Amino acid sequence: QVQLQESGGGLVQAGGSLRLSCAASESIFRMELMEWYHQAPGKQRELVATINRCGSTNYSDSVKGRFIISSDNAKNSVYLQMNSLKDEDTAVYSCHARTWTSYWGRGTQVTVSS
Amino acid sequence: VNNSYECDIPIGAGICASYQTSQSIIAYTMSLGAENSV
Ligand SMILES: *[C@@H]1O[C@H](CO)[C@@H](O)[C@H](O)[C@H]1NC(C)=O
Ligand SMILES: *[C@@H]1O[C@H](CO)[C@@H](O)[C@H](O)[C@H]1NC(C)=O
Repeated sequence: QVQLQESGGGLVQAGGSLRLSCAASESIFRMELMEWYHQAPGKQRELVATINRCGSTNYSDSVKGRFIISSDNAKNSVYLQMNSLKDEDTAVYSCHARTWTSYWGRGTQVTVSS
Repeated sequence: VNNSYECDIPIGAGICASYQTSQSIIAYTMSLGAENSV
């Protein structure tokens, strides 16, 4: 029931790769639209990536070419593969969902060391 | 929402809701109008 639970954050060196595992008990199809948000401490939250039920995908300027979205239709989860991590990715990434009503998860901190 | 506005949609007991730029729909206590003093 916890819904949109996130897992896969923590410490990592610069230029590495990481995987986070926002998963929810609900039907991944009916939810129709899932996003991602990170909030650097003191920095207003910002949208990361988006993907709809149809399949269209959009990323922010600081996102494309580094980490792309993915979601397998076997286990209800959305996959986003961190790659080549840099210092200004240090934030609290959170996955957000919306059926006819809004849904929100606890998010998870991301720390990159250099 | 703590802020008060004019009633857009009436729900009851001094509550009102409207669509604005979290939940797409918000609810708030209705405001009778702008305050004034003479
Ligand atoms: C719903 O779909 C998922 C895969 O997306 C599958 O694992 C699950 O068994 C399906 N449930 C039903 C009731 O069909
Ligand atoms: C603002 O709203 C929160 C919860 O809706 C409430 O706890 C708080 O007292 C409110 N503050 C003011 C100034 O209305």
